[PDB]
Amino acid sequence: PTVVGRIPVLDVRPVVQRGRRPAKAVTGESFEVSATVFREGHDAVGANVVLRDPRGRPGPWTPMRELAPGTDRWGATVTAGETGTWSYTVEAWGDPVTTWRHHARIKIPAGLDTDLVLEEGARLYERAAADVPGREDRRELLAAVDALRDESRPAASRLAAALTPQVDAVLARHPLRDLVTSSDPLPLLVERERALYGAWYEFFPRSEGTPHTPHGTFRTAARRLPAIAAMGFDVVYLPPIHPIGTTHRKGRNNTLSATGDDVGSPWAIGSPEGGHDSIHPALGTLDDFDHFVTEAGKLGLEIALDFALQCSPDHPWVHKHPEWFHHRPDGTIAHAENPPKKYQDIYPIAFDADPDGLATETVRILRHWMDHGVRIFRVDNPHTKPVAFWERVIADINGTDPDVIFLAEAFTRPAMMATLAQIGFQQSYTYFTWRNTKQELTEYLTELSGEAASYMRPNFFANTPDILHAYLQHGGRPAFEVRAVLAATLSPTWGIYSGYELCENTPLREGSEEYLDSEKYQLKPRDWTRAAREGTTIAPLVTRLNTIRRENPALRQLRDLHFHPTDKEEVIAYSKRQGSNTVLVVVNLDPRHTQEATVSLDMPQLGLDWHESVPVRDELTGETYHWGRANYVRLEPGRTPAHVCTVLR
Amino acid sequence: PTVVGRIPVLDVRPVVQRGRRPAKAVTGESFEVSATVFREGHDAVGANVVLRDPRGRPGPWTPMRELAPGTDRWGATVTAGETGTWSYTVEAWGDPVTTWRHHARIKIPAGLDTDLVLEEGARLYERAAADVPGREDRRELLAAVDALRDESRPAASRLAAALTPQVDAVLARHPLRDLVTSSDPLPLLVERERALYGAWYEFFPRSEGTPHTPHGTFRTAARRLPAIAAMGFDVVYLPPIHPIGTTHRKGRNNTLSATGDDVGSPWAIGSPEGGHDSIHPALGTLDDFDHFVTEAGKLGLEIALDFALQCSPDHPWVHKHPEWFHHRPDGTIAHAENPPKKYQDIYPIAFDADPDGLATETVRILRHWMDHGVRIFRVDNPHTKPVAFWERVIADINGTDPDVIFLAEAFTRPAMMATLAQIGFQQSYTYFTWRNTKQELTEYLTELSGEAASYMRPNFFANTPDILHAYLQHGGRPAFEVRAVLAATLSPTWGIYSGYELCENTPLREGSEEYLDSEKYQLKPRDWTRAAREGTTIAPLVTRLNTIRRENPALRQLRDLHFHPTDKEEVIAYSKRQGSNTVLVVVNLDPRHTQEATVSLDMPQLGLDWHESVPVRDELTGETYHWGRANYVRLEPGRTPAHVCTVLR
Ligand SMILES: OCC1=C[C@H](NC2CCCCC2)[C@H](O)[C@@H](O)[C@@H]1O[C@H]1O[C@H](CO)[C@@H](O)[C@H](O)[C@H]1O
Ligand SMILES: OCC1=C[C@H](NC2CCCCC2)[C@H](O)[C@@H](O)[C@@H]1O[C@H]1O[C@H](CO)[C@@H](O)[C@H](O)[C@H]1O
Repeated sequence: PTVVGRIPVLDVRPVVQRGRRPAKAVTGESFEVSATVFREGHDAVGANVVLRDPRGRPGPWTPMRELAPGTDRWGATVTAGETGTWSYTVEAWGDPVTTWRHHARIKIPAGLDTDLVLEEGARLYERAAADVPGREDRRELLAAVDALRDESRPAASRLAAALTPQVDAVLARHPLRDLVTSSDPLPLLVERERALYGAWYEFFPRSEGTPHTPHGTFRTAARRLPAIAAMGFDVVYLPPIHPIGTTHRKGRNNTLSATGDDVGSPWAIGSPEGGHDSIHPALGTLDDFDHFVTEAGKLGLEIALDFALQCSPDHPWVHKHPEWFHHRPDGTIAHAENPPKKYQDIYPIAFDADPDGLATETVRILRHWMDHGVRIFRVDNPHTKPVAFWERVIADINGTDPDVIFLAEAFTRPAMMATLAQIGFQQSYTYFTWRNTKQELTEYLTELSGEAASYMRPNFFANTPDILHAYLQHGGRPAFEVRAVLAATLSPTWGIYSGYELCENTPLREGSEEYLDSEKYQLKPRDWTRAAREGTTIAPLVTRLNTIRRENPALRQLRDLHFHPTDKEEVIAYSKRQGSNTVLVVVNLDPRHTQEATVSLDMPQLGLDWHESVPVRDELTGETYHWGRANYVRLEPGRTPAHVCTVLR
Repeated sequence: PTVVGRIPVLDVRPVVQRGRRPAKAVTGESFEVSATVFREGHDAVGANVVLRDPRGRPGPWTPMRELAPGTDRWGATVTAGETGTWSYTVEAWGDPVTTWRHHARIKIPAGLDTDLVLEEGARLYERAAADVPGREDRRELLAAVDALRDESRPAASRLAAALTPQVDAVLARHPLRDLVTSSDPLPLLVERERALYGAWYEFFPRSEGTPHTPHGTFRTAARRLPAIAAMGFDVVYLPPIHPIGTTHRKGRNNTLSATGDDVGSPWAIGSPEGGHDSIHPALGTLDDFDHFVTEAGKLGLEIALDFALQCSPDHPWVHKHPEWFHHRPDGTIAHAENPPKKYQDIYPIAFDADPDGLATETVRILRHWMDHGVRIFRVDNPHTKPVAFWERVIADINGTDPDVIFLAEAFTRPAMMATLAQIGFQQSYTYFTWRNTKQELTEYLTELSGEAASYMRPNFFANTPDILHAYLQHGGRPAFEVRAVLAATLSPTWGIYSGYELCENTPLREGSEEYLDSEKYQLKPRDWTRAAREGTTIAPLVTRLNTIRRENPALRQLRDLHFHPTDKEEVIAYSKRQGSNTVLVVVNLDPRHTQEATVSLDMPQLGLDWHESVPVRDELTGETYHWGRANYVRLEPGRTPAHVCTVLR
């Protein structure tokens, strides 16, 4: 009972944890299944991929190719349909027609065994014909058999008849496969399209108030949705919406002690008004939330709620479930840290005393918001909770509600970010904000779209309430334009935190990535109407970007991405492809200086011969350009951060 | 039911084919088990490796360490004992005592929480004490517990009582390990030391004959073993010893037609005189072979036989089992090709008609030679036979006879060479002869001793009857010296084909790696006594080298090897280590010109601080040197090919 089969087929990829977790995909996504495939001896091998939908039904005949000469690594692109748990195997086989055609091309002109090789071809094409099921397809192959056997023509002319394209036609359709060896099935989990594709917008409802009631409510915040929908966003992510604690409530600018009307951080969940299942009374009631969810739905927006498995000291849990916390010998509970950060206003959950209780409550809490229309959750700081916990929770929820998307806010070491993705988290935050040079971007994106894409889906938020990167601080408005072009086109999921559009870039101090007067500790009213009137918002750019994404399926996927070399360190270029769609992007990473460069396009990667012209259209400007293997660009920051181009038919 | 445990343990290496084949080791070999290990939060993890012998008995406590900061990858070295099938797991755990000690060294001198931090520690040393089952070991920790709680003692003095190395002992002896998580078991296959370590010598018995009987016999050939054993070799590899066919026998110098007395290629196995189970009658009988095998053993030599699963057209199988061959439509059998080489004198075995019959006969044949003292098989050209065939045959033979070593002569693409190693082959031939620059050699060895060492064991033959590399052709005798030093110290198994020591370097043509007047097609008599008197043999160095290998256990293992930088491209340097033994080698790869260089030793890789003296002894010359972080060397070809140095304490 051997491990290797008749024709070796080994290390079928994508693979997640040696096959005990599923590789990931979404409806309509293309990705490449691969395998090492070879045989003993010198004869030709073939391989093909077999996708099985959740019912056992196999997909189209999908043959593979050697991906680089002499490597014995084979690949083919396959595509997922209906959501569910799929499986895939690679089949390898002896390819006798390629083997024979290769030998007949040398032996027949050399006059070697011409009578034997031609009868070899007759007998074999007859065998190829026994499985071809069309009357015409059969009779075509069987005529070549007779032409191979016709002794009254020269051998060179008898062989020629087995290589006409009409024979390759019937043979590409129904190949003759010897010694068919299968790999063991590997699991694939296909999820709804939002799991991979979508633009996210984060805002605080409480900041969208009125002059006479400055603390916003769901009813006042619902009026902010049309602006957000108009920018072309699909998901609206809310910070925690529940009662905020008062004990150790932080004041403005992350000061330890609040004052009389300081609002405190929404992540300080819990007070005697309720916990994670309740609405913060200054926002309104549970019906105000439904109104919000409904108004959001009407505009085409999906609500994502923040799940922060933590408490403020006034959460009812603190006394209702003391065992969900770790108490020091004097009974105090150390405030949470994500060092060097200090979170004095909140308690971390301890998990080893009553793990069943936390699991049951977490899914109850989540099923509560699920009942009110929340189908997406931004999971706050998951890496400070056990990995097997999220694995169990995501399984429970998805077993009944497979459409529920979880997003992991895990800024941490590479191991944990990877593991959290592989145990269930549909999407992941990334290092995107700390990748700002051409080389950082190229490296990270080469990895995220490389092997990582079989378990991670990246969500490129260009800012968060916790991350005002120095690139944006020092670059001003042209910085905000470049990072949006970058995020919206390098990832099929990107996002911004409200105020990005207004280029809010004042840090708490220098060397800090915190916002001065951070929205986390204060209402942050914003004059959206003034900013729009005065053109001091890049909301026009954000909108056209999400428009380009919605008209171009190359931008709705992640794995098909290639960087093109340019002769300036500040100018990056790359293209993505989906079928006939080819988007091509050139960004100037200099926020401060005009750059000109030669972008030397890797023409075959766009599907073109080395010398062809390319009709492209700069979808930001609408202008059309004719490009070739080398193209002169000039990008003036402020005027034009980048060309975002589709190729034209 | 989750995939990930409480404290994650992930991607445990070494692994072969996702765990479906065993990792390899030999009795007494050391190698590193590694794992990705981490936890949620900021407290410390510990991990240890649990190796199990074939009765299940667990090995010593083997704790692991993070291999680089922030990588969450941990490792520990394990050592194999008795032959058999072992297994190994990694356990990870919360390390609460390490976390507390960290907090206690910071908080206690600052005077922060001293009474709480000291009580946290007492309660926890109390917990380590519930697991120590000895009244004294308990009271040891409990005295630290009582001193940690002694409020009549200075805080710095209570803390000291929990950090005495007298307490560090009883804790490294009985660690407090929380939430212990295990990986699933991985299999380890431990083989006798000769599978990894040993020197091979290949020669043709028929070449060692009398002037009246030029075709040698086992009885005359047995007389050549004293020279071989005295040269320090362990294994004697004989080409096929069976009847040679006459149909299409090749003549001298690989000519297609023989003459009246041309001896033919020994690989043309088979005639009505017998096949693979019979002895070529010009060699003597099966009793002469017994005499030869017995006489070889008395000298400390093991016999390795060539197994070539193929036939001359006169083999009895050609008519007894036509189904073991591939027939053209007229019933003839195409002669074997390994293009562009043509082997007109032999037919390849075909495997798809009677695979059980071929298997049964193959293990029948091998058990015959096993019965006559042959416990090693050099499998000729295995990559022209199905991979699963070798898997099932090697499993079968080793199932009854686990000591039988198979060596695979597969010069081919890396996929096949890897798989044959992973399916059973104890040793592999390598690319060694085609790696002659400093960069080629370093790249190859970094690969062979890196991850490849978990499944392949290299046999560094510096020449074969089929490979006289141009390096040896053009370099002459100093080239032959360099490659022997290189082979004998880079791999724990190396070998030479007889005539190497006489520096036979005359090729078939320019551009060939074939031997002129190949022993494969003609008796090749050699005046061994004359060559030694005339000093035209490098047998002294071969003998010196094999002695150095036998006194220096660093040269009897593969995985611990480190390259040291030198400022001349032609001078390579490296060291290997096994326990206290450190061998350090500096070779001049220039065969024609004296090279001088500064060898800049990577002192930590030798186990020294950058300022230490290193007393070495050049095992080739007996000279003694005092070396340091940087060393000037001068190597003259002919006089000194290399320093091979042992360190002195
Ligand atoms: O939930 C805790 C936390 C961390 C998350 N992720 C960070 C961590 C590391 C890298 C940057 C992102 C969340 O997104 C972030 O909103 C949150 O912090 C905010 O809420 C806390 C509770 O009231 C305050 O104590 C704190 O001062 C304030 O900043
Ligand atoms: O057995 C097959 C073969 C090849 C092996 N592998 C080579 C391949 C090329 C690269 C270097 C190694 C082995 O060395 C070698 O035992 C063998 O050759 C010999 O066997 C044939 C049968 O009699 C003769 O026709 C031929 O003339 C003679 O030379």
